[PDB]
Amino acid sequence: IVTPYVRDAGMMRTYKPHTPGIRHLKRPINDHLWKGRPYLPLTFPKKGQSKGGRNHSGRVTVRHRGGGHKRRIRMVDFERWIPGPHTVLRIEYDPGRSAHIALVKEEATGRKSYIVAADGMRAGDVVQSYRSGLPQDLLDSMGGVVDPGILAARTCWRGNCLPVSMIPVGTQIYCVGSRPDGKAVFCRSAGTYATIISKEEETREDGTKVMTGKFVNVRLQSGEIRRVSKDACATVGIASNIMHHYRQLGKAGRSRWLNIRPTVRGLAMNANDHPHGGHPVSPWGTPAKGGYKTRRKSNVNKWVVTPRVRNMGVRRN
Amino acid sequence: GPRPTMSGATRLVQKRRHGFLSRVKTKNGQKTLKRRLAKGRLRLSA
Amino acid sequence: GLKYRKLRLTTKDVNKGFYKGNRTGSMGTHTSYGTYKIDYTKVR
RNA sequence: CAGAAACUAUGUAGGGUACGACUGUUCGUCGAUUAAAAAGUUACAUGAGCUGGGUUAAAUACGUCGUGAGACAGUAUGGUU
RNA sequence: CGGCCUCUAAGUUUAUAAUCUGAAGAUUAUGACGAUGAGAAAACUUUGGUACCAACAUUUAAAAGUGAAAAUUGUGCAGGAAGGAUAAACCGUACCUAGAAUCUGAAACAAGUAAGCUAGUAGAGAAUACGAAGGCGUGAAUGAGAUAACAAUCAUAAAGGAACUCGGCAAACUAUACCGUAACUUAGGGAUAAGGAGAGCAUGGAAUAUUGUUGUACGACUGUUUAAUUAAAACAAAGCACUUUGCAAAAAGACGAUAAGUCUAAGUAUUGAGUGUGAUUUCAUGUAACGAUACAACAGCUGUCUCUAUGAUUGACUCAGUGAAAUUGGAA
RNA sequence: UCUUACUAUAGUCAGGACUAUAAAGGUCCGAACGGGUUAUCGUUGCAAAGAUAUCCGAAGAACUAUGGUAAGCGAGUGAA
Ligand SMILES: [K+]
Ligand SMILES: [K+]
Ligand SMILES: [K+]
Ligand SMILES: [K+]
Ligand SMILES: [K+]
Ligand SMILES: [Mg+2]
Ligand SMILES: [Mg+2]
Ligand SMILES: [Mg+2]
Ligand SMILES: [Mg+2]
Ligand SMILES: [Mg+2]
Ligand SMILES: [Mg+2]
Ligand SMILES: [Mg+2]
Ligand SMILES: [Mg+2]
Ligand SMILES: [Mg+2]
Ligand SMILES: [Mg+2]
Ligand SMILES: [Mg+2]
Ligand SMILES: [Mg+2]
Ligand SMILES: [Mg+2]
Ligand SMILES: [Mg+2]
Ligand SMILES: [Mg+2]
Ligand SMILES: [Mg+2]
Ligand SMILES: [Mg+2]
Ligand SMILES: [Mg+2]
Ligand SMILES: [Mg+2]
Ligand SMILES: [Mg+2]
Ligand SMILES: [Mg+2]
Ligand SMILES: [Mg+2]
Ligand SMILES: [Mg+2]
Ligand SMILES: [Mg+2]
Ligand SMILES: [Mg+2]
Ligand SMILES: [Mg+2]
Ligand SMILES: [Mg+2]
Ligand SMILES: [Mg+2]
Ligand SMILES: [Mg+2]
Ligand SMILES: [Mg+2]
Ligand SMILES: [Mg+2]
Ligand SMILES: [Mg+2]
Ligand SMILES: [Mg+2]
Ligand SMILES: [Mg+2]
Ligand SMILES: [Mg+2]
Ligand SMILES: [Mg+2]
Ligand SMILES: [Mg+2]
Ligand SMILES: [Mg+2]
Ligand SMILES: [Mg+2]
Ligand SMILES: [Mg+2]
Ligand SMILES: [Mg+2]
Repeated sequence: IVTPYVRDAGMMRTYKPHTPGIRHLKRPINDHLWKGRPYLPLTFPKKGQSKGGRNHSGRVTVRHRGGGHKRRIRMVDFERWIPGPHTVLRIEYDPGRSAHIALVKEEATGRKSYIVAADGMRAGDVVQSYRSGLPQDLLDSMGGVVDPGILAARTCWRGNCLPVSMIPVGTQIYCVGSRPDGKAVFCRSAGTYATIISKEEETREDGTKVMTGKFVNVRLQSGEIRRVSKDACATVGIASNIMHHYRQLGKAGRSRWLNIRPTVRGLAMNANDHPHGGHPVSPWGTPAKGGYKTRRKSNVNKWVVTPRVRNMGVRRN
Repeated sequence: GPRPTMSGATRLVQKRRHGFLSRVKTKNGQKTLKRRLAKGRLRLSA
Repeated sequence: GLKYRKLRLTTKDVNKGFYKGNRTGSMGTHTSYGTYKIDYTKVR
């Protein structure tokens, strides 16, 4: 009996600690990922000095960036206006996204596009976006424009993109949008999801609800319950790479492949270029601890129902 | 002390930095030309 | 490099794509694959 | 002052007064030999003769003092003679 | 057989349009321009794994081997350009490649500089040794003598073996497909542990080839750092912790005589930024591993020393040639 | 045209050993290459940073080439 080189426990992969730089390397297990190259006409190269943290002036505006692996951007559809059934061809890995993407194919025309894959989605699954309205067959089967019960059963499936209004309360969505005709902005990262708290509805006394407001309340991944539009899009599911945050890089060289450069502490500097060298503050004088809020005061959140719960520096565990 | 800062120097970088077209075509390079021209310089650039 | 660097650059000094003619006149046009088509209306 | 050894003092500087351990150093301390293992002056006698144990730095950590920049006859490692 | 020429990347733009702006100018889009890249044929010629041409590995011009080229297949994650297409003009061609007259270092400088090839023997090898061709053994910018002291670079050494010294500084020792291998341990290691061994004085030169072992302090580790006196205990580091960021037109942060605007990001709370800590274990501290770090012990080793001697070369010295410098109030 | 960071396009790393792989490792010994640990010499030097030996890394956070961007009221770049 000999232990294998690859040691699989949980959903995280570990290796034999035959080097000090591979002992603490932990990877999530995703074997279903497409082992080939992405759909080229849906990608473009990410190069230039912006990869090095430089803006149009040429000066460093984002620190600790540059020197990473060559990459390409994946054009991912966060609007999903086109209707009809789409067949998932393969779940792929995107360097620039924590979550996984799915190369869907429109059965009507055959055009392919990328979408943030849900947790559990595999090839062959048929997804559909009801953001552009309901088709005639589905609309005709019920016999009414909106029935709060039958509609959810036929359309509230994992990977389906619907307006938040059509989704029942308590459903987990992962591509929550903000504007009535805007792309998904919230909960797009791996493992993130949002529950639907309530809807501005009224009772007809027949047991059928009907929309009366213009918004809906949803709890975001940060715990903030905020007012979202009624026509805001939302995909039913959770982002594919749930265990992303359980990974470990193991060595300093893997952070350099991810386009991350060394972070020099303020204490390790001289007093000429940091307040600390020679209360916690950034190199430019922004308090780094003490609860100071960097949101602009004159910018009030008119969509906040229940704000985030501040931890106030207390330790969690 | 002085360093060998011109070892491996190419004459293509000499024309792109201190050439005549690098100066007539810029607001700050037209001053250098006129100054060297008003002084009597034969070698206005490169 | 002290002094020769300051002389006027010629084609017999550098090779990295530096071209300079002798005012021999244009006798044709350049093709897209690097050849030359002699226009005998310009030939004298 | 019986002898021997030792004590005190008077002449006398010819030649000697070594070796090692531990102590940053001379201060010193000890080991075992030895007739004995005494001192001082000479710009520390002597670095245009050597060393760098020193004579001064910039690095780093710790300690103490100061609101702070810093300071210290502090401590440790390193540092073109 | 390169350039010119066509195409474009990073980028540039006193090009045009719009927009912002005390002037200068700046921003965005388009155009133009821009190789270090891509460009039909020729021993005669004119869609996206049904993929792609990053790294690595494998296979393939059929007598065998080797090295390319291109392609085939596959592996790992760190997920790997753009665009165009597809009857012979003009310019380069000499010499020099740094140990012998040419590049950069103020110069005829013991330094530095890109690519291909670079006999053979012997090897695992581009190691080490010899050297076929070739070049060289400097432009008197030197040559011939002599072989003191002393210096530099070396060789050997009786007995002793660190007694030297701030300190083992320097030098010396250290030596094949074998049987057997401990505490400890993050279970990978420790480990090539250790311990047993491979005709004449010698199966013989060179290189491989270096003090070894053990235990402490500090830092987990590989790395980075004051170009040219400090390479480390310092910086970074993976991991961990905290604060902040909901993106509805500006997410926060950074930048903008100052804005439009740009990076963040074609990202979205498992995102981004900032801050401290510095793997793991126990919650500052204890181990495995690692160190041109600092220190101690033990064994060996030796000219470090008792205590120096001798030998070698190059200077020093003499003759011929060439010919400096700091310095100097005046000097019996 | 030095140098620091980034950027685009390219190149380079004999041989052997171990490890789960034919290829998965900031693995091991060691040339090229890159460093500059210790000592000696040199100090009007061969050299305004060199010579000799010794030592370190050598598939990577590696090294190298040709261009590009960012510097001087503010501070560019900075594993500091
Ligand atoms: K950061
Ligand atoms: K840090
Ligand atoms: K300091
Ligand atoms: K202006
Ligand atoms: K090595
Ligand atoms: Mg960090
Ligand atoms: Mg400092
Ligand atoms: Mg300088
Ligand atoms: Mg250069
Ligand atoms: Mg020439
Ligand atoms: Mg030339
Ligand atoms: Mg050209
Ligand atoms: Mg008596
Ligand atoms: Mg006498
Ligand atoms: Mg004395
Ligand atoms: Mg004297
Ligand atoms: Mg200091
Ligand atoms: Mg302190
Ligand atoms: Mg040292
Ligand atoms: Mg030609
Ligand atoms: Mg062009
Ligand atoms: Mg070219
Ligand atoms: Mg030379
Ligand atoms: Mg040479
Ligand atoms: Mg020269
Ligand atoms: Mg020659
Ligand atoms: Mg001769
Ligand atoms: Mg002897
Ligand atoms: Mg003997
Ligand atoms: Mg002694
Ligand atoms: Mg002693
Ligand atoms: Mg030694
Ligand atoms: Mg360390
Ligand atoms: Mg230094
Ligand atoms: Mg040094
Ligand atoms: Mg910890
Ligand atoms: Mg903003
Ligand atoms: Mg710390
Ligand atoms: Mg610590
Ligand atoms: Mg190291
Ligand atoms: Mg003479
Ligand atoms: Mg440069
Ligand atoms: Mg290695
Ligand atoms: Mg090593
Ligand atoms: Mg260095
Ligand atoms: Mg001297």
